[PDB]
Amino acid sequence: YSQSLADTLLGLGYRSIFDIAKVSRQRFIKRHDESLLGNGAVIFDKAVSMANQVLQKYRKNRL
Amino acid sequence: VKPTENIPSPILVEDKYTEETYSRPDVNFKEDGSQGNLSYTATRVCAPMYNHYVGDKTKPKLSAYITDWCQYDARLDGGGSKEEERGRGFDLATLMQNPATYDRLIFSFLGICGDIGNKSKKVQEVWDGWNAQAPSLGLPQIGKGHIVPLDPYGDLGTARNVGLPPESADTSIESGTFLPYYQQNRAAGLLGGLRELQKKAHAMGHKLDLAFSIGGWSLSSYFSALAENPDERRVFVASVVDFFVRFPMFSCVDIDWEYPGGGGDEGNISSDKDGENYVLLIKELRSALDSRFGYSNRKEISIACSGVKAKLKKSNIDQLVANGLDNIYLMSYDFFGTIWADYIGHHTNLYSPKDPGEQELFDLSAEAAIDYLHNELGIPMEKIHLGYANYGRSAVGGDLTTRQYTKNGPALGTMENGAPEFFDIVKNYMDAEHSLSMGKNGFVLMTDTNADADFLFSEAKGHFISLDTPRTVKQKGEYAAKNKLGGVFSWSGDQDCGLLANAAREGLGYVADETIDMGPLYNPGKEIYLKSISEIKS
Repeated sequence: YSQSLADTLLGLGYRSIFDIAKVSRQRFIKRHDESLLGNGAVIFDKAVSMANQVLQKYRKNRL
Repeated sequence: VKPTENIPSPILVEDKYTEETYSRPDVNFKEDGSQGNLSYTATRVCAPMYNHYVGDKTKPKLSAYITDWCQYDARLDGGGSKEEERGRGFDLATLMQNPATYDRLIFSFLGICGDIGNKSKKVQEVWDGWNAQAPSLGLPQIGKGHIVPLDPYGDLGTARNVGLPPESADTSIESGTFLPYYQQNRAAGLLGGLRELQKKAHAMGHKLDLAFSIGGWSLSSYFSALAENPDERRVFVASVVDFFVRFPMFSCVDIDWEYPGGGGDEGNISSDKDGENYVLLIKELRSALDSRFGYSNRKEISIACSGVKAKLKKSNIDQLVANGLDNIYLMSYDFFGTIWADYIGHHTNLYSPKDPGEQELFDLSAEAAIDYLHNELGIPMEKIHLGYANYGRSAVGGDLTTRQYTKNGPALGTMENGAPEFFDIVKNYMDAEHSLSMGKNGFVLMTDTNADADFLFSEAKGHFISLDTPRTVKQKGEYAAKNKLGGVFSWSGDQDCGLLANAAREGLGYVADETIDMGPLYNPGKEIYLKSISEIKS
């Protein structure tokens, strides 16, 4: 089923999961219908973790 | 267009349907023309597709109406994809990836309790549904004059082709158990896809305006009960308040009574006095809606005017202007139709040949109405909006020097006893490819030296098709811009894969520094002397 999100979440809603670094939970929760919100309340437990997952990939290089 | 060339696209999307649809058991489409009263070619196989432009809104607003069945046919069935119903390739996806395509949409429709004009039986079985499930839920039963939903399963139960994920499908919404779904918080089907679009348009940038229709040509019976007497008005106005309480997303509601004189089918009802009772009905509603919903976010009200000079008098705008009316919709079309005129003719046009022939609907034009409306009724052009069809009108046995017609011949179109669309016309009869406006496979393309409109014709028994073109639409938009209109509106928005809708943005002057281009395909057709009937009597 997951590609039904990636067609339109990535089609218009957000450019990428990295741009979810904008949000606060109530801002994010407001925007979504039952077909997202009924399969979306878990997202910020790993997606805000994604929003700090690139962090040292361009600084661990300090040597 | 001094000696200049252009080049075609190698494909026109070419998805599933049409290439197999050609063989289907009542698709009687001769590329030479026919009396074949049915044919079913899908929209997505002659498709040029849409293009982005700078959308600066200081122009006449480009808008569209919508109807809920693609394979449209009298006495509808369950299911789809199999002749009785089909989507015609109209998935909402082509608008979901182009949310900026229209400046307004106009939805349709609601029934009314006791209104045999919409339907006496099946809609009133949905009303029997309300008046059985509601008291079981402790909710109120509703009396005559209240609004009612048309098809709860088809409206809110279905999920395919409305741009929803498959699991959104909700099968319980039959006539005995549906009222709990009847608010925006439970929006599904197309009523989900519209609400979804309003958010997505704003999420990428700019908003969308959303009106809805009640009534029409066979659908204007109980308006003569409703308007005439307060005891029907109260239940109705309370039901409009209850609708905007249930569904705040809509911006506007319009009655489509045909007509304040007589107008429509014999199922419709009108007294002479209903042309005044309608002014009371709308002022009472305007007052109740102003009371409930204030002014900073109030819901708009507009009218459907006749394009016929006698009937724009009966429409009584010069009283409504003083009682409260936002916009005036010039539906100046159906000036021809396949069966009911004694001679071949044209659905409308910009410029009459000189005179309305035998004082008929034919040989009229859009030039005639505004000259009276702006001056003898005094109307601002910024209230006036110009309506147009997105299809052709066929006839048979035609001759161009005498306009005589085979008196009861139901000439070819799409669907079933209905009009041919332009995509199936370019697929078979007409050049959109090779630097001249002309016919192909044995059709010809004509231009009347009297009115300057175009039409297709054929040299068998005499197949004829009145139709619009990229040329005339490129002109109508530049005309409408100079003629100061509040807007222009399509009918119905499911009927163009981008052939004339590109030409509308290009006609109104939306731009960017393309899927296809048409310069040497804006030249005219064969300059025929298609006489008015007065010029055939002379």
